[PDB]
Amino acid sequence: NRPNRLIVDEAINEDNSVVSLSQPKMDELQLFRGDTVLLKGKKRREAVCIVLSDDTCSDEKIRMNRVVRNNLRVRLGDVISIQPCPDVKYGKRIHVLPIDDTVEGITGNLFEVYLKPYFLEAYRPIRKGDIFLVRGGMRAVEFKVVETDPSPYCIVAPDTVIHCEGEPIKREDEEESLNEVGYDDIGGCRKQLAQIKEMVELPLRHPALFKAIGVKPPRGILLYGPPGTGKTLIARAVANETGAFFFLI
Amino acid sequence: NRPNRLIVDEAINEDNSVVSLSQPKMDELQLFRGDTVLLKGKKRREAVCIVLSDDTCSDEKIRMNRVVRNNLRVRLGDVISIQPCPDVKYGKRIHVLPIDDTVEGITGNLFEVYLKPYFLEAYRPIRKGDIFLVRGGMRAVEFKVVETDPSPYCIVAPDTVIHCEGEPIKREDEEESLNEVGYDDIGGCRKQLAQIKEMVELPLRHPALFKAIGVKPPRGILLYGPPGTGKTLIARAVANETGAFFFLI
Ligand SMILES: Nc1ncnc2c1ncn2[C@@H]1O[C@H](COP(=O)(O)OP(=O)(O)O)[C@@H](O)[C@H]1O
Ligand SMILES: Nc1ncnc2c1ncn2[C@@H]1O[C@H](COP(=O)(O)OP(=O)(O)O)[C@@H](O)[C@H]1O
Repeated sequence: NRPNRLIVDEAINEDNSVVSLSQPKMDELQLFRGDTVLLKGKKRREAVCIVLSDDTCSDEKIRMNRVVRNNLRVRLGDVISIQPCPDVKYGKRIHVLPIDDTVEGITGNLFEVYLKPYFLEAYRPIRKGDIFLVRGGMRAVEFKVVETDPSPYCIVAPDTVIHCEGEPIKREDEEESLNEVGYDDIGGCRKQLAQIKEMVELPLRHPALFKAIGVKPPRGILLYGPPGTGKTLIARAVANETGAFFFLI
Repeated sequence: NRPNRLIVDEAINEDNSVVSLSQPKMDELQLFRGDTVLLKGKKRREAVCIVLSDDTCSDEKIRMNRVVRNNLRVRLGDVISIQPCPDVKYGKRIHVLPIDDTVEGITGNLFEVYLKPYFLEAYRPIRKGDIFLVRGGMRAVEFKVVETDPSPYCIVAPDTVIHCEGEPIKREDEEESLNEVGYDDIGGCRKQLAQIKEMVELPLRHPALFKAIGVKPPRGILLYGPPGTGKTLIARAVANETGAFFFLI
């Protein structure tokens, strides 16, 4: 019924700001791919990402990762209004600051240890006011973008100068840290975890609905397995990805 | 990269002030052997020792013992700046006082019971301001050198007169006593102990590094074996040789 067409999903393929979108319809939004696209968040936030094709993606939903999801303050199973517009405009020398408690990881040059490989050939569109994650050297850290000269967004190429700061600042507490564990930090591809998803979807992602309708949601759940098999991950990473408050007895 | 070339290591061969140094390069420092050499400590301290050759020493590191190590306030795995200079100048009648609580071991003549065999044919170079250990008669004790006429150091021969004092004085508490147990006081040549070395090297000899890098050092370690097999030695002698504070529950 003229519905937008966007659902949010975990993305198994491993990418910084890349999206899958269904082949059974490519003509409704009609994006050739690699074309800069809108993403509508909450509260007044938006994001920009690159799109690729998957035979094994659903006609239903959209593979996207944890850095895009946290920026938008979208969650799994959520829906974000989306719109294609193809256009993108280049930008300069994007500017960068440490975010939150994390820092001290880099001594001296910090764009040699971090930036060069990731902005290399990627054309990763990078926004004012978002956080992203660079991995390497046995540590991960995130660089906020406070000031970008062109706006609202800029595609990046290595024709531009390199400005440096490197001084930390406290990130807002309302934000959900990217080190707090979530679905991707749980490995094993057991698929059993998908079973806990079906149980905790409605009760703790949709509280008000159960006062409307008589049904019985499950009160308890036992995880069992020998020690070290990830039982505390599952709870931490269900509570983190659904926004519920995790307690610990 | 023009590195000095000195590393500090346990020395299994049994010697008062003798050092092994690698054959794969003898030409870089170029010491024929038996030649007085510098050793650079910390804080402003230095030492002098005699050098010998080992097929089974590494090109990497340097066999030296616990009396030299405590003087320098070097530790195992540490590195001390070193320099050859061949020269040595003779000295007189070196002067000697008891050190720390230990004493009362010798009644009357104390250089008959102690000195004569060890300064005999050795040419042991002996420093102002260091402690060394003489063994015999079911006890061990150490004689500080407060006053030596020639300086900075003197090689000794038995053409000189013998002065005696024998009255104790408190040794500085900051010092690490030579009776406190360490690697050599652990016997058995199990080589298993080498395994505990690999575990406790980085965590407790290099604390600041683990706040820089994400890794998990081991929190607990179980030693097990029937009683009397040296389990309390291992802990005492890991804590003593690494400088960590030993607690006891
Ligand atoms: N299946 C898994 N996938 C990814 N990481 C795991 C897995 N199992 C364990 N880990 C890692 O090892 C630890 C497992 O300990 P824990 O979460 O206490 O498991 P349990 O609750 O079963 O004792 C976690 O900190 C996690 O980082
Ligand atoms: N392998 C060994 N090498 C040298 N000395 C040992 C050894 N095992 C025991 N000893 C000596 O005997 C005692 C062993 O007792 P202890 O250290 O309490 O061992 P455990 O902790 O296994 O009971 C130590 O005081 C030590 O002096």
